[PDB]
Amino acid sequence: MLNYNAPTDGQKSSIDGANSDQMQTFFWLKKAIITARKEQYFMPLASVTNM
Amino acid sequence: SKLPLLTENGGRVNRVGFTRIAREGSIHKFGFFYEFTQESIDFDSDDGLM
Repeated sequence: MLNYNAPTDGQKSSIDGANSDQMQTFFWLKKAIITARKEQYFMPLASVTNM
Repeated sequence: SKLPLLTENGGRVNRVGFTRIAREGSIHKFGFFYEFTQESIDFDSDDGLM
């Protein structure tokens, strides 16, 4: 039986030999996870005197 | 020494026979196969594998 097996775990598919592997073992979700800028509470409290 | 010489009186001389041969041949059965799962097709990188 030709089995997909589990290439990501080192279990090659039946179709792949010693010198072959799956070209695409995963799908890339191109939208990355990012964190927002930390809030500021004291900067708005500061008055400005020109130097 | 084996020519079919015939004398003036004929007779039972120079009789011959014939032969035939039979040839024959037969046929034979062949075949092979392979198996596969659905995952081996759907999750494989190459869509032209089959």
